[PDB]
Amino acid sequence: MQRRDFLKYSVALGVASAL
Amino acid sequence: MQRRDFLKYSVALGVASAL
Amino acid sequence: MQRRDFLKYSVALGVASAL
Amino acid sequence: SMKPHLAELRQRLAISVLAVFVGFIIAFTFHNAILGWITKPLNNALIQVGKIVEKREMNGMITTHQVGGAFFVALKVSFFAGILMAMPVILWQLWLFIAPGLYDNEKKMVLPFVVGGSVMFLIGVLFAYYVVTPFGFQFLITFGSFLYTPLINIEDYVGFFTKILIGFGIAFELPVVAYFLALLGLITDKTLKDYFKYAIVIIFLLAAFLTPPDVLTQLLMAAPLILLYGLSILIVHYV
Amino acid sequence: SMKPHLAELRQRLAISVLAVFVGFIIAFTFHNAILGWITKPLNNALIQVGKIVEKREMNGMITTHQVGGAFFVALKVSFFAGILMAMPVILWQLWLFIAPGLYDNEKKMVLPFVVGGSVMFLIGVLFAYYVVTPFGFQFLITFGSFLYTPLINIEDYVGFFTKILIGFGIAFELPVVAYFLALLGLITDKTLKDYFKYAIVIIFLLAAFLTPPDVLTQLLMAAPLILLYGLSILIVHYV
Amino acid sequence: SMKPHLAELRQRLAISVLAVFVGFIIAFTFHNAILGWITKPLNNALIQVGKIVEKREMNGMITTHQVGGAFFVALKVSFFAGILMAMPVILWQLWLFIAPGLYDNEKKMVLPFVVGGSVMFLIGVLFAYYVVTPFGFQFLITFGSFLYTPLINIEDYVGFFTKILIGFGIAFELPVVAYFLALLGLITDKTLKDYFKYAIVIIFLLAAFLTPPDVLTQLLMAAPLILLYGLSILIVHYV
Amino acid sequence: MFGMGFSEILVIALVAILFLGPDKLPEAMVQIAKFFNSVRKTINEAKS
Amino acid sequence: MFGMGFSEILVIALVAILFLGPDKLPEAMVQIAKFFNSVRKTINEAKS
Amino acid sequence: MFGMGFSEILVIALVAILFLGPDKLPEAMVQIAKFFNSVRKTINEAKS
Repeated sequence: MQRRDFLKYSVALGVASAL
Repeated sequence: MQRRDFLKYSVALGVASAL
Repeated sequence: MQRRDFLKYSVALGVASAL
Repeated sequence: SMKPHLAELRQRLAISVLAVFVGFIIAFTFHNAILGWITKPLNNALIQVGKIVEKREMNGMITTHQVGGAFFVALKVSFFAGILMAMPVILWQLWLFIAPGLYDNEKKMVLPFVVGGSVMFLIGVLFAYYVVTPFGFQFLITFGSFLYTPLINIEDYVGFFTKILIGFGIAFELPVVAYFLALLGLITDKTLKDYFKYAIVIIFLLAAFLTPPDVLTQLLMAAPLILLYGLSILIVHYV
Repeated sequence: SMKPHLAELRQRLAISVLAVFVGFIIAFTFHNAILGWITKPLNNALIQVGKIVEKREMNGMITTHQVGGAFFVALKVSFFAGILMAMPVILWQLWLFIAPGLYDNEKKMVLPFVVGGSVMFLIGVLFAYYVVTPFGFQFLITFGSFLYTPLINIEDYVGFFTKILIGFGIAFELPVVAYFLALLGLITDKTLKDYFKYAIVIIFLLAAFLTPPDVLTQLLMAAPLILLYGLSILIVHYV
Repeated sequence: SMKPHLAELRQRLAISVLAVFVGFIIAFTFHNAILGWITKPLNNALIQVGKIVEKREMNGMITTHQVGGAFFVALKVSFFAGILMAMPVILWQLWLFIAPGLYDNEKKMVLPFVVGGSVMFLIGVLFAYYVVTPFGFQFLITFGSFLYTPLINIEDYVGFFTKILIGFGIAFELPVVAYFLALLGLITDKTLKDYFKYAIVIIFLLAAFLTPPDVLTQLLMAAPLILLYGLSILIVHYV
Repeated sequence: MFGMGFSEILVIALVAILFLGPDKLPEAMVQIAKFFNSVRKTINEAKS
Repeated sequence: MFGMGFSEILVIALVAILFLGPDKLPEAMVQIAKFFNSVRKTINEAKS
Repeated sequence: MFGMGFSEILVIALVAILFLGPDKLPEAMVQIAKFFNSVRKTINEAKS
C-alpha cells in the first residue's frame, strides 16, 4: 500500500462519517 | 408520469428524508 | 422464548437504536 | 418524464419565494410595531408583577443577552410576518400545483376544510394573545417572583411567544377538524376510542418532534394533546 | 411467544410509572424546599463573592431569563425528585423482572453490588453538596468577579447542579466497584494496565455522549475519568 | 499493510497534540490579556451606546449567566489560542505526512496557496477586529437600545466574536484564492457563471453546516457567500 | 435526530408497551414495517 | 444532523429546483449518486 | 447524533491512533465489527 491510497481511503471514511 | 404519482413520490422521498 | 433471550434481544434492539 | 411537472413546481416556488421576500420587506419596514405588539404582554406582566412585589415588600425587564440579539430578533419577526403575509399566495400556488393531481371528489372536501382551518387558526391566535397570554404571563412571572428576578431576554421570548400562538391555533383547529369529519359519517365516538391506543403513541411522537430532547418538554407537550383528544371525543359524541 | 413476558413488562412499567407520578406529586407539593436546598450554595457563594468585591473596591444574583423558566425549573426539580423517590420501586420491579432470567450464580453478585453502589452514590452526592460545591461555586464566581457581573440564571443552574451531583455520585461508585471486583480475583493491577488503551477510548466515547458537541467539554469530562481510572489502579494494586 | 504509515500518523499527531497542549498552557498563563483583547470592542460599544442613551434621555454591561461560565470561557479562549499558536507545527507535520503522497506537480501549487491563504486570513482577522467590529458592535447594540437593555453575556459573545473573526478570514481568503486560480488559466469568467447553479446549492449546504438548524441563520450565512462569489466573478473577469 | 433524544424514544416505547400491551404491539410493529416497505417500494418505483 | 434541520433540507431543495430547474436537476442528482457510489467503492476497496 | 459532534469523532480517532497505534487499531476495529455483526445476528434471530 502506497501513501496516495491511504489519503484516498482516509478521506473516503471521513466522508462516510459525515453522511 | 401523471401528477398524482409525482405527489406520491415526492411525499415518499420527504418521508425517507425524515427517517 | 425464555427470559434470557428476551433480555438479549431487548438489549440488542436498544443498542441498534443508539448506533 | 418529470420535466412537465418540475417546470410548474419551479415557477410556483419562484412566485411563493418572491411573495415571502416582499412580505419580509414590508414586515421589516414595520418591525418596531410587530415587536411592540409581541412585547406588550411581557411588559404588562412585568409591570403588574412589580406592583405585586412592591405591595408585598412594603427589578426585571426585557433585556438582550446577545450583541446581535435585537437585530436577529427583528429579522426573525420580519421573516415570520412575511411568511404569514405570503401564506395566501403560498397556499394558492400549492393548491394550483396539487389540484390537477387530485380527484374531483377530494377538492369539495379540501376547500371548506382549509377555509375553516385558517379561520380557526386566526381565532386561536387571537384568543391566545388576548385571553390567555395576559394571564399566563402574569402567573408565570409571579411564580418565580419571591425567589428570582425576571430579566427576560427577547431571543427566547420570541420563540416562546410564537410557539404559544401556533400551538393555540392548532389546538383550535383540531377540535373543529373533529367536528368536520364527524359531520359526514366519517368518524364516530367508537372510532375515536378504538384508535386511542395508537393515538397516544402518535401524540408522543409529535411531542418528541416538536420539543427539545428533554423528556419533560415531551410530557408537557403531550398532555395538552391528550386533553384535545378527550375534547374531540365529546365533540364527536354530540354530533 | 413474547406474550407471557410482555404482560409482565406492562404491569411492572405501570407500577414504576405510578410510583414516578406519586413522587412527582409529592415533590411538587414541596418544590420550594427542594429549590431552596438546590440554590443555597449559589446564594452563599454570591454573598461571599460580594463581600470580597466590596473589600477590594473599598451586583449579581439569581435571575430568570425565560418567562416560564421558574415554572419549568420547578417541574424539572419535581420530576427529578420523583424519579429519585421512585428508584426503590423502579429497581425492585426491574430486578423482579430480570431475576427469572439470570442464573443462580449472578444474583449473589448483583445484590451487594447494587446496595454498595446506591450507598456510595448517596455518599458522593452528599460529599458534592456539602464539601465540594461550597468551595467550587465560590472559586468559579470569584474567577469572573473583576471582569463580569454574576447574573446567574436558574434554568442552566439546575442542570449544572444535577450534573455535578450525579457526576460525583458516579465518581464515588466507580472506585468502589473497582475494589469489589478486585476482591474476588477478577480484576488485578496488570489486568487494569493492559486494557487502559481501550479504556481511554471508551472514556472519550462516554464523554462525547455525556457532553454537548463541544470538544472542550469532552476533554473536561474525560480528564476526571482518567483520574478515576488512575485511582482504580492503586485501589486494585493494594487489594 | 497500513502499518508503515500508521506509525507516522501516530507520531505526527503526537507532536501536534503536544504543541496544542503547550500552546494551551502558554495561553491560559495569559488568559486575562486575551480576554481583555476580545472584550475591548464590546466594552467600547457599550460605553458609546450609554453615551447615546444619556444624550437621548436628557444599564448594560458584560455579565455571566452560568456559574462556571467565566472559567469555561477562559478555558475555551486558551484552547483556541493554543490551537492558533500550534497551527505552524500542526500544518508542518500535516504537510510532511501528505508530501510523500502528492505528485511533484501539486507541491508547487499548494505551497504559495497555503502561504497566501494564511496571510490573507491574518489580514482579514485584523480587518474584522479593527475596522468592522468597532462599527458593527456599535450598530447592533444601538439597534436594541430604545427597547431592551444590553446585558451581554460572555459565553455567547465569545462564540459570536470567534465566528466573526474566522468568517472574515475566510471571506478574505476566497477572493484571493479566486485570483490565484485565475492566474493559472484555471477558472475564467465563463467558468464562474456556468457553475454558479451548483455554487449556490453548495453555498446553502455550507450555510446549513456552519449554522444552527434555524433557516434565518442559514440565509444570513448564504448571503455573504453569494456576495463573495459575485466579487470573485469580477476578480476573475479583470484577472 | 431533529430535536429527538434517546430518552424520548424510551418514553414512547414505555407508552407503547403500556397502552397497546401484549397484543396490538406485534400488530403495530408489523404494520409499521409494512408501511415502510411500501414507502421503499414507491421510492424504488420512482427510480425507474 | 450535526446542527442541521429538516427545514434546511427543504431550503436547499427549493434552491436546487429554482436555479437548476427542469434539466440540471436530474443530471446533478445522477452525478451525486455516482460520486457517492464511487466513495462506497473506495471504502469497499479499503475493506479488502 | 444525540449531542455528539464530528469534532468529537475526530478527538476519539486521534486518541485511538495515539494510544493503540500501529497494532491494536486493526484488531480493535476487527473486534468492534465482529461485535456489531453479532448484534445484527441477534436481532435477526429475534425476528423469526
